[PDB]
Amino acid sequence: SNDSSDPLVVAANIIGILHLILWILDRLFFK
Amino acid sequence: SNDSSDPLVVAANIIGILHLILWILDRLFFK
Amino acid sequence: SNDSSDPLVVAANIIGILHLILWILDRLFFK
Amino acid sequence: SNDSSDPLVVAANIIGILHLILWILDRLFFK
Ligand SMILES: Brc1ccc(C[NH2+][C@]23C[C@H]4C[C@H](C[C@H](C4)C2)C3)s1
Repeated sequence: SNDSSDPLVVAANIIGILHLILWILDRLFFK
Repeated sequence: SNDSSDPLVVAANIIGILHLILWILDRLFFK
Repeated sequence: SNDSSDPLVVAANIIGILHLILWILDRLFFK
Repeated sequence: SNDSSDPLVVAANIIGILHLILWILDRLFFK
């Protein structure tokens, strides 16, 4: 209902960090 | 025509998830 | 000078795709 | 206090490039 800020923008940011957590661990575990 | 929200922002978010789907599968298939 | 849209948002989107091009090729060349 | 632009958007952009720096080096060091 709030057009001030769509959840897509916020979700995109959250996903970015989330991926880093998984990607970061993958690097540590495997090269 | 609508300057309220550019497609670039929306597309960027979609791409993020899209990449995760491919990247996620790659990890499962190969380390 | 234009506060309508910052270049950071546009650049971020461009970078996303750009990375995919390099990342995509890397997968094809190496698993 | 400034609703003109949230730090999440700016941070997201910074993270994108930051990840590339680490990801780019990883590729150079290891395939
Ligand atoms: Br327009 C816009 C607003 C916020 C955006 C963040 N998008 C990305 C897309 C992919 C590259 C980087 C980091 C992750 C994944 C999020 C930027 S793009």
